[PDB]
Order: sequence, then C-alpha cells, then structure tokens
Amino acid sequence: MMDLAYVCEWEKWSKSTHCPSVPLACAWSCRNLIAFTMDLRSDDQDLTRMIHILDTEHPWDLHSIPSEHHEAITCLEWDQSGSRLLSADADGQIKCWSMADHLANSWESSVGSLVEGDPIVALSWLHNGVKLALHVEKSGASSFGEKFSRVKFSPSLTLFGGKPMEGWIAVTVSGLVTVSLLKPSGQVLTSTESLCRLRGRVALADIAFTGGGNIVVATADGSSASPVQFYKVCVSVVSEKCRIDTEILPSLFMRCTTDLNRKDKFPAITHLKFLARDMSEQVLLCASSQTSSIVECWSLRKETILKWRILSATNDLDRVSAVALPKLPISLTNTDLKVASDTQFYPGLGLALAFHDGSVHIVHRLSLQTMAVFYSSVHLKAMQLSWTSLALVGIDSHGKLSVLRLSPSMGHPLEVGLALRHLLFLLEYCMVTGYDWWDILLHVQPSMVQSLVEKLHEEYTRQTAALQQVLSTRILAMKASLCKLSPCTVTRVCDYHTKLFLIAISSTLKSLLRPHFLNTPDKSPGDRLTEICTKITDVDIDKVMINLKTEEFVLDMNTLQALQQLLQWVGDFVLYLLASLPNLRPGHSFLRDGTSLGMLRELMVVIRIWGLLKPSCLPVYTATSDTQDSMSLLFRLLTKLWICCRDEGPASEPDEALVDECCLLPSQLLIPSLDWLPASDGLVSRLQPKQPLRLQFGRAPPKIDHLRRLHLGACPTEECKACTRCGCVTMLKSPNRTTAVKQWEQRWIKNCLCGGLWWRVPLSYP
Amino acid sequence: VVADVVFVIEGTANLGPYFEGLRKHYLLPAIEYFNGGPPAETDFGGDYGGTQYSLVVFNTVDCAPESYVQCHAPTSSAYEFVTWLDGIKFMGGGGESCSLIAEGLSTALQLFDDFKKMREQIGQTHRVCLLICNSPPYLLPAVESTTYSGCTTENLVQQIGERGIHFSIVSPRKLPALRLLFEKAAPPATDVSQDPRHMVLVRGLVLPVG
Amino acid sequence: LLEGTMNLTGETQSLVEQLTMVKRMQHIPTPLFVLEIWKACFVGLIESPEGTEELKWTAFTFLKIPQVLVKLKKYSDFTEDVNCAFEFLLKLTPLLDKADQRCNCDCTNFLLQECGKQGLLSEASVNNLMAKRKADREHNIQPNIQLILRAEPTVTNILKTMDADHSKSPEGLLGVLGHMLSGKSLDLLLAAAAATGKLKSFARKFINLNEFTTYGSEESTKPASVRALLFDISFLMLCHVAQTYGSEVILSESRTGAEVPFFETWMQTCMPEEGKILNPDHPCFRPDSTKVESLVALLNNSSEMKLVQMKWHEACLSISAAILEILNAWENGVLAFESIQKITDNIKGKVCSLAVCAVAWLVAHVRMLGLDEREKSLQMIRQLAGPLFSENTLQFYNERVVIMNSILERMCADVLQQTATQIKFPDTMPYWNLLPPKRPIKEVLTDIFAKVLEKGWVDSRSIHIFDTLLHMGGVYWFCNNLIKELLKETRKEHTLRAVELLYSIFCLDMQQVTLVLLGHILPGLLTDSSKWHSLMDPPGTALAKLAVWCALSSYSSASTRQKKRHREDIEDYISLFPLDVNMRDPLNRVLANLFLLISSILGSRTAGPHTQFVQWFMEECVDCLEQSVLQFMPFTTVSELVKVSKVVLAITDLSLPLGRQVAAKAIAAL
Amino acid sequence: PHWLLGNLVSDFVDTFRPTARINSICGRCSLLPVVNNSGAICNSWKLDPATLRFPLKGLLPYDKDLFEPQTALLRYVLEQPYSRDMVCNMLGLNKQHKQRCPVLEDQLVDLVVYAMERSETEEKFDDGGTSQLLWQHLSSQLIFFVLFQFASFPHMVLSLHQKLAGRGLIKGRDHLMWVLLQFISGSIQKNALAD
Ligand SMILES: [Zn+2]
Repeated sequence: MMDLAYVCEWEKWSKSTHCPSVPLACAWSCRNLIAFTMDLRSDDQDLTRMIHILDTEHPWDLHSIPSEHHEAITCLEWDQSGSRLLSADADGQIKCWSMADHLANSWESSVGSLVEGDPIVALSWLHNGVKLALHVEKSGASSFGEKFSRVKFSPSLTLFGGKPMEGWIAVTVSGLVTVSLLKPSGQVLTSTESLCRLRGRVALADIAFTGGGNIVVATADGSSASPVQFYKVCVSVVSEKCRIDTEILPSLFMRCTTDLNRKDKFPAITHLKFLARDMSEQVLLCASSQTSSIVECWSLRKETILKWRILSATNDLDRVSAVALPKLPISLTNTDLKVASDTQFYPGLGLALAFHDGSVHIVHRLSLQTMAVFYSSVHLKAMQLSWTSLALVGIDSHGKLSVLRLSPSMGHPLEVGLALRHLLFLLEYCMVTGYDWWDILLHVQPSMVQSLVEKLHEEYTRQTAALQQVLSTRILAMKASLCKLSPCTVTRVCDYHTKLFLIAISSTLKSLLRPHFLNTPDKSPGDRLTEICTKITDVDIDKVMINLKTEEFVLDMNTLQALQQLLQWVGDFVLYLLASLPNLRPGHSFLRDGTSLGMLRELMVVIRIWGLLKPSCLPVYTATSDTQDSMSLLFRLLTKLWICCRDEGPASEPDEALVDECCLLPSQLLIPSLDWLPASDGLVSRLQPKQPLRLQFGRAPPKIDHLRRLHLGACPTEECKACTRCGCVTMLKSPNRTTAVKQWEQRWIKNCLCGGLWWRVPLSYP
Repeated sequence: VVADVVFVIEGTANLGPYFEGLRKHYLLPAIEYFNGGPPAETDFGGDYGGTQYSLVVFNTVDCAPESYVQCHAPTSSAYEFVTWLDGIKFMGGGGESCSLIAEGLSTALQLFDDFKKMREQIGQTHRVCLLICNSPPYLLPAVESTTYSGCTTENLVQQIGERGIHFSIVSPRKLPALRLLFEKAAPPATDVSQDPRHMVLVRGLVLPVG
Repeated sequence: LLEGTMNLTGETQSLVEQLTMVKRMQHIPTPLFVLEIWKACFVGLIESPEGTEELKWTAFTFLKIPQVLVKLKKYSDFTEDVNCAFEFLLKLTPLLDKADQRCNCDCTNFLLQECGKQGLLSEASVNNLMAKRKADREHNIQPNIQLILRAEPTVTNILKTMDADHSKSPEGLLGVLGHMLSGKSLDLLLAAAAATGKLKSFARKFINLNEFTTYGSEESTKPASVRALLFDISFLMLCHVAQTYGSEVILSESRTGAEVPFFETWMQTCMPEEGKILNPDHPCFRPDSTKVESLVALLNNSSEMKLVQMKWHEACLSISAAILEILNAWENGVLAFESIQKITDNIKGKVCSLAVCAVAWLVAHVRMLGLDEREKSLQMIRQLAGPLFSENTLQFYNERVVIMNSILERMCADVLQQTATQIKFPDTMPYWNLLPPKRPIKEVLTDIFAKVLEKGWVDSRSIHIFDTLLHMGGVYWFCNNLIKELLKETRKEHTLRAVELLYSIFCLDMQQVTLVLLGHILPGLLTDSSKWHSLMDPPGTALAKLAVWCALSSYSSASTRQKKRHREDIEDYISLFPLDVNMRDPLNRVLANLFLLISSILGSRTAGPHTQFVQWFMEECVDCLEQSVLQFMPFTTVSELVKVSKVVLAITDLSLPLGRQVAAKAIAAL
Repeated sequence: PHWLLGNLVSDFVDTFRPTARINSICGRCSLLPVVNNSGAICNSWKLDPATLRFPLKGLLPYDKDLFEPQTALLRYVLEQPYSRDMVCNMLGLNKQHKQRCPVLEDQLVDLVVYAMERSETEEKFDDGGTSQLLWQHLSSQLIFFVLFQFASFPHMVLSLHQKLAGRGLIKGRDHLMWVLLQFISGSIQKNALAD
C-alpha cells in the first residue's frame, strides 16, 4: 500500500515561465540525504543548476549547493558510503562534492573530470567489492551471520593489497567512456577511450559490474528498432596511468518490433536500466510512444553461447515518466521467493513506475505484474526508492517533493507477529550495516513499539560477544528512536541518550590516565579502578580513595583543568539523580541500574583524586553551609543507593533513611537544572497514517552546547552545529584551541554520539 | 639496507593528541634509520629495488558505512611517506575504548604478500611492521579482508611472528593487551622510550636510547 | 552546395522555394544571386572526389540547376540578369580553368548552349559570351558532360522502349542490359535520371521487370538461363540504386492491393542501409522449414541443373535460413571447411544475387554476436564475397561481379569496422568514417566551424561531418555549440559571415533547429541574468538576424537521417510550453512563447543588452517580412515597443478590425 | 564595446577595414626568409619578444591572422642550422643582458616535442633520415639559448614533462636525454643542483 508521508513545496518560487522544463536527477544516499535538482527558473538559470540536499528527517531545512555547471545536470550519484556526491552535466564536467568540515550543509568539490563538449549520459562510482545477501528464510535464525552474508564479490581495480581504488566511470553521448581513479593522495588519473571502433550515438546508457572486476556498459541510441549494444570494460593501471580495455558483448533487439501486427508504435527507448548495479545479467528496457509504453526484462543466460532472452513484459501502460529500482539486496533464489511469498515480505521485489497521469505502480521484479497502485490526488518526474525500500521519494512536474511509504506486505493485512518480524529483520539489517533506519520508523505503529524494543534486546543478546561490542551504541540509538514513537514509552528516551553520554564520558576519562609505571600488571588502570570500586563498598570516599595507588592517576594540570565542564556535568547529574530519588522523570531508569551507578561512583572517585591534585578541576556546588564536604556527601548517598542494586538477583526497593537524606539535599545544596538531549523536532513522531504533512521549504513547522558543556547566551554569538537525529547542539569551532581536551573533542568530529550527522544551524540576528 | 617498512596507525581520537610527540621521538628517527639522513625533496619513487614504505590506517566501528582500513601504495620516497604521516586526520571515535587492530594487521599481511611477489631479486629482506596504537583490540575476527577473514588478532600476530616479520609496538599509554600481542609475535628462534608513560617495544630497527 | 551533396534527387520546387526565401531574407540582387549559384556549382564540381560523386555533380550543374533557373524565371527581365551573371562569371578565369581541367573539355561552352536550350539566354548573348570565353581560353574519350547530356534522352527513350520488354524479347533485353552494366553506363543513366526527376519511374520499371522475371514459365535450360540473368541484372541494379540514391526512390508510396513486389519487401526488411540495423531473427528471416531443406539439398546437389523453375523470390527469401543451418552445422563441427567451400561456390556461382541476400543476413547476424563468437561467420563472407567462381558462368559475369563487389563493400563496411578485418574486394565510399577515433566531438565541431569561417563557404566534406555530428550529439548540443562559437566573435565582418553560414548549416534539419533555437537557446540567453553580457551589439545583431531568418523559413516551410530521427522523437510541446491557428503544431507554440517573453522583457525595468536584443529581433522581424511570424505577437507589444522606441507598428499588427484600433492608438500617440 | 555605444562604434571600425587592407603585405604569415648568418637583418622579420606578433603600424583593424603569434616563422628559423644570430635579431635579444624570454622558451620546448614525435614515427627506415641531424642541431641551438639564460633550464624541463605526460612518446628518449646531458654537463658547476 502507499501513504504520502509528506509533501514539501516551494513557496512562490514555482511558476517557471517562458523557459521549458529539463529532466531532473534524484539520489537517496545510505545516510538519509536526498540530493536532487529542480527547475526553479527565477531571475537566473543557476536556479536550475543548484543541487538541493534535503535531510529526510528535517525537510524544511534544504541546503542548496550552487554547483558551477554551465549546462544542465544529467546525473547525481552518491558514494558507496554516503559521504561524497558525483554530479555530471552535459558538456563533460564531472564534479565530486565532499563535505566541508564534516557538515551535511557545506559541500565543496576539489576533484573532478572533464571531457569537454560531450554530454555525460551515464555515471557511476566504481565498485568496492562489498556485497551482501539477505536470507529472509533465516529471519529467526538468531545469528546475524546466517541472516546477512557476504557473497565474495571482487572489486574493479584492486591496488596493492585487498584494497579497491575509488573512482568513477562515465559514458558520454558519443562513444566515449572515461574512468577517473582517485589515489589515496589527492592525485586523480583520468583516461578516455571509445567504446567500440564504430563510433555512434549513445542516447541512453547504463553501468553494471560483475564478479571478476569487469564493468558492463549498455548503450542505446533511442530508436527502439536498433540494437541495445553491450560492452565489457576492464580497468587497469599501467605503471602510472589508467588503461581501459573494451570488448563487444551480445547485443539484443527488442520485442514489439517483431510484433508484426502494429510494430511501428513504441518507437523510442526511453529508459535503460540494469536491475541492480552488480546484477549485470538482467536488463530492464522501456519502449514508449507518445502515449503508451512497454517495459521488458531480459537476461543474458547461456545455451551462440550467450544470448539475450526475454523474461517478461507489461501489456500496455501509460507513458512511463520515471523508474526506480530497489536497493535492498535480497537473495533472489527459489526458496526465498517461496518464503517471501508465504510470509508476505515484499521490500526487495518491487520497481516503481510513475506514469504521465498521476498513478504510480509498484511492480514485480521477475514477472512484471502489478503489486500495488497509488493514485496521485501532474506526474512524478523523478523517483527513488530507499535503501530499505520502505519509502520512495519523488519530484513532481511542479515544485512538489513527496515521500511515500510502501508497506512491507504491500497493503495485505498481516498479523502483528509477522509485521514485528519484518521490521525487526530490517532493523537488524540496518544494525549490521551502518545505514539509517528512518524509513523503518515511518512504518512502526505506536501500539507495537514496546514489543519491538523487547525483541531488539533479545537479539542484542545471544550474539557472539564481539557483535555485542560493536552493536552497542547502534542499538542504544535504535532503542531511543523507537521509544520516541509511542506515548507510553516517550519518557525513556532521555535516559538512553544520557546513557550514551555517560559511556562517552566514562571510557574517555579512563582513557586519559596513562599509568606512569606498571604495578600489578595485566590489568589496565580502568579495570583496576573498576575492580577496586566494586570490591570496596565503603560509604566514605576517603576509604575508597586510599586503596587506589593515587600516584598513577596523574595528569599534566593543564588538560586536568580543561576537563572542568565534563566533571561539572558528572557532579551535577549525580546530585540531580539523588535529589530526584524521592519522587516518571528524566532520571527514573538510573535509580535501579547498578552498573551506571557503579560508573558514577568510579567517576566520583577519580574526580576526588584529581581534585586533590588540582582543586580547580572540581565541580562547584552552591552549598547552604560552609563546613561541608559536598562530594563526600553525594558519594555516601550514591554508595547507599548502589549497594541496593549491586546485589545478585536483588531489586531492593530503597529504604527510608536514603529517602529522608535525599529529601534533605535541596536544603543542603541547590539542584541546578539540566539539559536533556532529544529536543524532538523529528517528523516521525509528528506524522500519522492517512494524513500527509504539507510543508513549505524553509518554513519549519537556556541554550547549551551539549557535548562540551558550555552555556551559550540568550541569543548565542558563536555559530553551531546541530545533530540531525538527537538534536544536540555544539558550537562549530572550538573555543580555546590551545586548551582543548582533544581526546574528547575529536570523538565527535564527523558524527554525534547518537550517530547522526552534523548540520550547520543559522544564526538568529534578532 | 633494503627494507619493506609498513606502518599501522590507529586513526581515532585517542592517538589524536599524542601523535605529534610520538612522530618526533620515535617514528621520524625510525624512517631516518631506514633512510640514512633526513629526506628532502630529491627522493624519487619507482626504484623497485630498495626500501619501500607503506601506511595502513585503521579505525573503529563507528565509521559505520565507511571502510575500516585506508591503505597507501608503496613508495620509495621517505619524503612522500612523511607527507602521508602529516596527512592523517584523527577524527574517529565515540563511546568505545577498542579499535580494529585485526583489520590493520590483515591488510599489513596482504601488503607483505604483495611485497613478496614484488621483490624476487632478493629472496628475503628486512620486513618491518610497526603498530602505533592507543587502544586495546576488539574481539571481532577480521571481516574486510580476503585470505585472512575470520582470524582474530592473536592468529594474525602469530602469522606475523612466524615467517620472519619484525613486529614493533609504539603506544603512548602503557597497556596489557599490546604487550601480550608483542610477546606473541616472537620471530622464529635497551630502553628506547624517551617518556616514561610511552610504551615502545621494537623487535626490529634501531632508535636512539633515551 | 548542400543540395548538391545531400539530396541530388530532391524536387526542384523545394529548392526554388528555398532559394527565393533566401533571396527575400537578405535582399540579394539577381545577377549576384545567379553568380553565386554558378560559382557554387563549379566549386563543388572541382572539389568532388573522382568516381560517382563527380558524375552526380556534373548532372546537378548541367541538368538540375538550369531547370531551377527556369522555374525562378516563371516565378519572378530575367535574361538580362542571367547574361549579366554570366559576364560576372566569365571574369573568373582561374575557377573556369580549374573546372576545365577537371571537365577535360570547356564546360562553359556546354553551359551556355544548355542555358540557350532552356531559354534563359538569348542567342546573341550566347554567341558573344562564347566568343569572350574562347578569347580568354586562348591564353579520344568523350568527357562526362557530353555523355550525360546525351544520356538523358537515352533515359527517356529507354523508358519508352523497355516498357514492352523489347516486344517480349528477353535476349534483346539481356543484350541492352549488359551494355548498361558495361563501365559507368549505369551510373551515367542514374545521374541523369536523378538530376532530372525520373529516378522513380526508372525504379518502377526495373522493379516491374523483376516481378516479371521472378517466377518464369515452362522453359528448357536456354530460355530459363536467360530469365535468371534478367533477375540478376534487375536485382543488382536495384540494389545499386537503393544504396546510392537512398531507398525512398524504390518505395511505391501507394500499393493498391497486397501485391507489393519482391524487391520492395526485401529492401524493407532485409537490406542494411546507413541508419537501418536489422534483426536477424525477425520473422522475415524465418519463412518456412519446408522450402529451406529443399534449398539446402539444392545447394548440396551440384550445379543447380534445375534452374528451369526456381521461383527466385522464394529462393532469395530462403537463403537466410539456409546459411543459418549451414552455420549451425559448422559450429557443431558436423560440416567440414571443404564442404563449406562447395556450398559457397554453389551460391555465388550461377546467380550473384544469392550472395547478396546471404551476405545481408550474415551482416545482421555478425552484428548481433559477441566478439569471440564471430570468427567463423566472417569466413562465410570471405567465401561469399571472394573472387569469381569460373567456367560455369551464364553471361556478363565480370560486370555482375564488379557491381556485386561494390554492393558488398557498402553492406559489410560497418561490421568490418567494428573488428579490424580487411576483406579487400579489389574508392566508392568517399565520405565514410570521417570522425577521429578518440577525440571528443566538440573539438571536431569547433575546428570545422573555424575552417568554414576562415574559408567563407562550406565544403562537401564539411557538410558530411556536420551531418554526422547533428545525428550524433543531437540537435540541442549542435545548435547550442555553434551559437556559442558565434557569440565569442568580436568583429562585425566575421559575425555576419558566421550567421550567413550557420543558416545553411542549420538547413540540415531547419524545423527541429528552430524549435531548439527559439525555444531553448534564446529563452535561456534572455532569462539568465549572467548570460546577457554575451548578447552585446556585434554578435547580438547577427544572432537576432539568424533567429528571425530561422523563424521565417521554418514557418513558410530534409535529410534521411533527420526524417528517421524526427519519426523516432516523442515530446509533448503542450507540456513544455504551457502558455500561461492550430496551436498544437509546436512551432506556433514556440513562437507564441517567445513573443510572450519578448513582451515581458520590453515591459520590465532593468534595461540592458537583452532589451537591445529584443529590439533588434522585432526590427528584423519587421524588415525581413514582406507583409506571417508576427501573427503571434501579443497586442501589448504594439504599445510597448514605441514606449522603448512607425513601420514597426504598421507591419506588426496584421490588420484585423480590432487590430486597426491598436494601430491607430500607437501611431497617433507616438 | 560598451553596451550603450554598440553598433555606433563597431561599424565605425569596420569602415576602417579597407585602409588596413591596403597596408597589409598579403600572405605575410607564409613568407619565409633564407637564413644567412651574415647579419644586417632586414627589419621585416622582426617579431615582438613579448608576444611573437608582427609589429604593426597604427591601430587599424588588421586581418585576424596578423594578431596571432607567428610560431611558424620562428620554428622554421630555429630548425635551420646557423640560425643563432638571426633569432636574436628577430626577438631583439642582445646578449649583454640576460632576460628569460618566455615565448622563445615555449617554442624551443615545442621544437623538442616535435623532434620526439618525428623520432617516434619510425627513425629506422632511413639511418640518417633527418632525425639525428635534427637532434644534433637541437643540441647546439638549445645549448646556446639555455646557456645565456635567454631561456631557463628547470621551467623548460617541467614544461617538457607536461607536454610528454601521457602522450606516450617513447622511441627516441635516449636522444632527449643526450640533449639534457649536454646542458647539465655544460653548466653543472655554475648553478645549484636544485635547478
Ligand atoms: Zn545526536
């Protein structure tokens, strides 16, 4: 089934007049960023040469790269990761945009190719040899090695090791092909060579890869009564330079020309597409007249040894205006077809076909029979499915950009356990890879959320103890983003983010202490500290601090001073938690977690040691007495709380002595305030099924830096980045470049702790 | 003498602040010892006989869709190697303490196999591998490597220790796991640490004693 | 020079309409006009390559151009002007001497006698012109001009005598046809018939002869061995016509009843042309299974010995399946190479058309194959197109071998270009494979346009490369790059020359080029705020002239690639130009959209170079017109144009009863 | 011109086309001297040392080729033996003052890459075959022009590297190395090695 999640339109910047339309490009990355071009056409033609980057969770904020492309942008293409964007226009000029300062709002291209005057008609990154297959029939198999498995693919152009080179290959409207190879250094090698000796028109082209490191490029000249020719390209590096070796493959003609009843209709091949890059053996063609069209699937299969035979074809359609092929790499064999028909799993078996009326058809891969139909109620000039293929984005024959959700069973009603197992399978696939799971949260209903969270934790267990290491913060981010979606579970998300932050501090503080000499070896001083704090249950802080070799815990008294704000957050969070004990609030989960309270104890002990070395590093508490040791008071109450939960099989409810002592804490100290990270402006909580949000671009339907705990003003003067998932704000450049704890600041250069990207926020100027 | 030098560096936030100090004290002198006298702009690549340097930089698992190891092709210029050591940006990390040492070592093994297919004018040369790390290894077997997939760090460091590769560890923070791996990579059959905090164990190569 | 190079076989009325158009656009005096016609004809004759093109150029200058002048005289004191132009020409002694060295005779004498015969020139004018030419000239084989001028009456009389099969005497038909197959005689007849409009009737005559000789009648060996030769001669000359002068002279254009001839269907579905690639497993190449086994048994019997009744159309349609089974037998290995030699000799020996049909299917089949799979099938062509099998030839064997080697050259050339394979039949393909192998195609375009500007005229080879680039990069790329190369000129002289050349270059596909020009290039130059510094006065006046000449010539209203490609093309001009006579004809839509843009530019603030451009565009719309492109002008332009600065009203209004009111408003209130 | 003047000035300069047409030696780009070492240079062949253009009297609209750098004349003169003083009299070189004349340097580089191309054609059908004679004359000529710093060594070498980069010109690289050896062996002691 299909629901419009939202429709984002330009405001007053439509009504392109007196200059005709142009074809659009669209590219959905692995991270959820849409790069697309549109026909704005207001006071400049550079408004048709701007590349809009739209983060799919905050669509109002649309970045607009002013690409310096003198003709119209033919192709956009994200990386195998999500970090670079290739854009090529007519008259050569492939540009490779990369992020500036790891912001998803600042792009700049330093590298590019140029085959001047020849329009680029196909463009692709080279293949890096990673390919995995999804076994849906092993969805319950309780190990991620059985569900997703790598399929032994070889990368085109391996260079001195197992390591693939990165680079692109483009195919021009003449017979020319060009390969550019990026070195690990900034150098770039280009080579162009004709495809075959008979130089001819290439009006449509496409690029797939094979096992064996061969590119397979298909050319057509649009005439639909002329053959769709095929070339095998092999890249090599000869001693300094790229070298391209081409070879003709079996061409195909097309049915509806041998129909002999009325063969003259459909005279234009309008789309040529391999079914997926790295699936080079099947080809989807789309012949079209002015009003009607035919799509066809062909396959190379051998018996003339190799020979293109048809698989299927549609009967007759409207004129196909756009085509989107899926990206989810299903395993495609016969048992998996059977089990995905039985358990109605349909995410990887669909193509979307827009038409010149409003309709959109999601149609089968192998035998092109229509699986679902969505009537727009004007046509989609560009479509793109997502990487989990649960949502398709599309740009219309107006300014409108819409995101549709496709249900994983295509509208046929499933019992709740099957829907749970489908969405859990996809979230596990996004967990094993690093892809974003936002499109999945389009499909999670509130009433199932809690059950889904349970299943995640059960799948976080029973993996093989290294997967549990590498999937920790990913499953905390997925747990928080799932628990955002339901009113029963909306309270817990703050806890999860502080849990991330706690670990992010804890390890780093245990990273900073370099033991000056190895006493009691084979245990690093993080582990010595944890052992000593877990065996010594003394309520005083002095008695714990005595037994901890405190000539080891030494820093240079410069970074030790610069750690002040993180230590301030530690002390303030401990005090807030203990004062919150007598009362569902931002701290309710931590009171019964023994492990986090142990971590808070360990940080209070190392804070005490560092305070004895230098007293300026300590947090400050405004005390309503002057003969007070506030750190020892909070440590006494923390040990008395933690001994409740460090028991084996305990669940000890806290006794009344702790309750009255923590009632006395606002009398003795002032509980300050705290900032809680997920300032929720995400759409997925705001959306509802059967109701689409109609947004305008740029309309957007106590300020702290959350990572370095600096208080910005009322209206902050220094500029900031915001995370795109959690929403934490940091200032962009560091305040003191000399005194900067780079062990802490350099962790969050490329991402946030939750995982999302940074995104530059504009200043207010009130 | 002829040397096949491979550096394996952890490109994460830890080793971020300490790298500049390590380079002046240990890495830069080690390159000079292989290349007598400091390099300046006259050294040319392309002599397939001679000393050939290489980098392998690895990462943790937080660079989630990006690749784990960035390898550089061999160079005969010590100067290009110095520019590569300047060009590393240490941006990674997050809420973790470990890193992917198995990946860096497996690609170092593939480097040494391609070196062994390269140099046939000499049967065996001085095959030196350094590991500049600040972090204990993960428990993951190696995933993004061919012919060394499914191997832990102990198995790979055994294969480094046999076949006569001289394995060294330079770490700015003294650690138990790194010492255990060094003890394991024992070649078949001196205090070099200028700073007391630094842990430097060099099976092969000569560094001024401090 | 374009009409000489591309369509010799075009009708003279289209050329007269186009030339009168060009004479009205830029106001050309009649003596300079006819002088440019003669100078173009002679220059194109001198620069022609030796072979068929030289015969075609001699026909165009000697026969088609004199007829064109006669039509101009009727449409328009023409004799005084053509006599003036002939004196203008007779001053140019080096051109005429270069031509006379190529003509091997004085060609000006034949021109003056021919224009005397047509009645362009008075006789006294002819005689004093020949006296002047002889005085300036003073300082065994017949030449081709005499052959052509005498061969055109033989074209008419051969039509009228071979209507009746030489009173049904096939021996006579064979002798006369063998005399035609002799050297160059066929080409002379075809060049004369093409230049004089009678190629269609000639093709109908040989096609009807072919239909008559398809079946045959009860006969002994001697009468049938004549009838098969008649099939060979008619077939090979029809293939040579279709490969030289295009295929559309072979088509019947209306066949009442289903009885389309054999050669028309064979050419439709089975013969490679330039833009036609064939499907080897089309249903045309799979007629039966019954007849093809009879035919492979026939080819494996011996010398046919059974040519007495063959139904040659059925045989020629079945050879494709026959050699397909032969190829499968050789790919399995069940047939030896030596039996392959026997089968190829039985094909190519007695009748040569069988080799042409087999080679056509072989070319389709090799074009579909991969690289490594081709090696066997190319050997088949090497045996089918090899030197002559001897000692059982019927009659006229060497001449049929020569014509067949030419046809097989032009069939195989593309496939044997894909893989470097030399078959070496012995120039006959003078303009073929012109582009460099690796160079990007804009460098080709800018170099050829630079050389055409520095000469001042367009060559024949340059016309062929411009055609291949228009076919290859498409219309938009072509027109945009040529207009860019216009707009970076800085001199008045070079800009005006570049525009006068670019109109003729765009006359390859004028209609589509006008749609791209007035729809995509000009609105993108007028709407973009950074672009209009390119619209300065030197190149800008020239560009406005070219746009209005293109608009008028497309309104008042041509190559075979362009016909195929516009039949290919699908576009919705109602959707491209939404617009806020028919108005579903796209040119009216482009013109209405452009005039809306021009009114919007004139009405706005921020006057710059683009306002000067739309001023110039409207001024040459006024000046170039006789009276209509300006029927699409919005009536608010009448008011606004004199707000931005008489006749520019009174011409632009098109004079309806409401149109007088807007006219009288603007003219009185200047 | 400015967009407000426009035709008013441009057409005006076009009416000075015939006067310029009077004052042009026709076919001046394709007229070549016979190089004699005698001195007493006719001032017709003098070029402009900055831009390799013919020095033109007035500001008229001359024909489009007369504003191009005359490289054909300079390459024809540099290919001749004993055209040493004639190239100095053309480009105004003086030998009391060293200058690093750039267009001379680029013409010498293009002469070297032309010799490399013509050596890579065959060079083996005819043993003399004008190739090794050209390389000997290139040795002598280029020694003189780099030795007095009218051109410079390292810019010449790296521009030569940019011309030969990727063109794949390898059959007579030994001759090019020989010519470079003549420069280095001539002047290693005078300059620093970084040159
Ligand atoms: Zn975040």
